Amino acid sequence: KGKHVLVVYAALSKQAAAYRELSLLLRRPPGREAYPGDIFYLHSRLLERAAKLSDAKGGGSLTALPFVETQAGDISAYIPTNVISITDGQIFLQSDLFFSGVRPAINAGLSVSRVGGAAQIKAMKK
Amino acid sequence: LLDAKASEHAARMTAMKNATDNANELIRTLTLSYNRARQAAITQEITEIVAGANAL
Amino acid sequence: IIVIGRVGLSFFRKRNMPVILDITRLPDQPSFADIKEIARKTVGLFADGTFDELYMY
Repeated sequence: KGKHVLVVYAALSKQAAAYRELSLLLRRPPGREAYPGDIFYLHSRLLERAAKLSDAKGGGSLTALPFVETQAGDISAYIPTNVISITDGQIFLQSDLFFSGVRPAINAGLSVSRVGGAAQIKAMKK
Repeated sequence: LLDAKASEHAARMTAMKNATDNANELIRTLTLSYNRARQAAITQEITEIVAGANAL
Repeated sequence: IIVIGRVGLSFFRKRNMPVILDITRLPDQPSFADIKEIARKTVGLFADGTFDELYMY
């Protein structure tokens, strides 16, 4: 309708685990890490509806900020690789930085953004 | 000067000997962990394959 | 202070001490001929008209 919407997915690993539960119950053949075949399709369907509509459609928008909970800072895990294979960019938080009192425990080193520059006011950009 | 130079060479002797010994000690444990990891990976892969085959 | 070897000299440099004579580069097999220049400096300056006590470490 031309409004502006923001969406925050609090966990996604929980949803992936629930889908695996349901698939194994329905006696579907499993794959990697006992996960069903189409977990990538699940998350692509999830995260591909976030788009900036053109003016011809009404100028709406829908931004999303999914979260992922990692175990002992594992980045190469199956579900994290799957999701960061879909999103435009990742922002990292670090346990040692959080424990040192640094909130937010931002990590500028690994965190990337694919639309940097175009998403800032001119003053901050300069 | 000559005493200092001889003592420097002796210090380098001892330091490098200790370095090599520590390197070998690290190597043995690294190889052990590598073997355990390889065995775990292959056994888990085989279990996954056989379970996927039996599921049908 | 008089130091040979800047690698160890840097400690007293950070300890803001004055360096009088410094020797950094020399062969691994130095000779009396090689040390003769530094010895000549050590008897020219540091001489008894300028300096009376030393402690070598």
